[PDB]
Amino acid sequence: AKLYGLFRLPRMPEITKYLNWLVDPPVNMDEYKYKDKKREKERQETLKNISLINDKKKLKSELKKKNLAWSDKTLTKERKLERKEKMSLKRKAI
RNA sequence: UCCAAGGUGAACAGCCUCUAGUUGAUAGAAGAUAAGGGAAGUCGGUCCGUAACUUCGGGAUAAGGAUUGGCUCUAAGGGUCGGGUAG
Repeated sequence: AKLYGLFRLPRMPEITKYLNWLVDPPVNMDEYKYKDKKREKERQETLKNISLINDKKKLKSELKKKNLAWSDKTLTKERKLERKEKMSLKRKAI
């Protein structure tokens, strides 16, 4: 990454598992200008639509959750585990 | 010789009911258990607590909460248009 001049490790399975900001004072992407007129307005439009695309991805994630292998059973198991763990989280302290 | 509902049984079975048929058969009155001994007899004694898993399609392309951008060569990857200074 230092060879290529990058200042942030791209999100990869390899980076997360086998190994962020290379430049210690981080730089925000909001003030980073594309310098190309046609794509600058597209970037600003996408920035103004951050919450909408985030919610689209959230709904996609929920629908993927409900379509996984025996999802209702998984939610049931999460319910049981959460109840038991949150009961022990106070029963041990008391 | 023909037709042939459902539920439990969760082992053909048995039990109960739906549709449909019966109330026929003179009427009234008034096997089980057992203390102690133990053959002394006789011919002859499916349901409560775990964990991993686990079904169909569509998807190709390394993943699928995150900052997605993802190899080399190899047919096509919607159409079109547009290039300077001087005489």
